[PDB]
This record gives sequence, C-alpha cells and structure tokens, in this order.
Amino acid sequence: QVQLQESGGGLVQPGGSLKLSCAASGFTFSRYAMSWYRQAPGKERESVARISSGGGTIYYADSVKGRFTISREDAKNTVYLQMNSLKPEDTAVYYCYVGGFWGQGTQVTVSSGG
Repeated sequence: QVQLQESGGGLVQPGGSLKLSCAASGFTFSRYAMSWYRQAPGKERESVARISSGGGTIYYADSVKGRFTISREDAKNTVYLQMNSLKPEDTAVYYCYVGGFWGQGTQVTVSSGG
C-alpha cells in the first residue's frame, strides 16, 4: 500500500516562501530516489527536483536552480521542497513522485492580488 501524502502548499505573494512535504509509506523509502514535479494550468507536467537515495545526487530544473531546495529525512520517510523567492510562474499543482506512484498534489499559488 504505497502512500504519498503531500502538504505545505498555499497562497503567497511574489517573493514569498513555502516548504512542501511529502510523507511516504508502504515501501522502503531509503532505497529510492524521490522527485517533485509540477503541473501549471494549460501546461504539461514538469520535473522540478530529484534527490537520490542517500541524498548525495540532486537535480533541479534550470528555472528553480538557486531558489528551491530538495531534501529528505529518511528517519521520517519524508521528502521536502523548500521554495523561496517565489514567482507567479511557479504557480502549479506540485506532486511527489517515486517508482510509478504519485501523490495527490498540493496547490501552490503565487499572486500579489492587489
């Protein structure tokens, strides 16, 4: 019973920060690379970040390099995505992913409102 439960999304202004969490269960978490993807309205799903088993090898999409940080805490079976200096084009549903399994998604909206 693989479960990927995400949280930490929200509604923030440009320049803001959020930290997404994906709490995993039902498989041997430490053995697998974990990924974050996003799907923005009217766009196709995009890989955002990936962290290897062991946490040593990390991938970022060029558009989030230097602003986003992916990490994992194997003792909590959780992978995280710290997002900073958020931009409107970062608006999307964000998904946790591993081995053909997807989380349910967490909404991230970046808007000044005004």
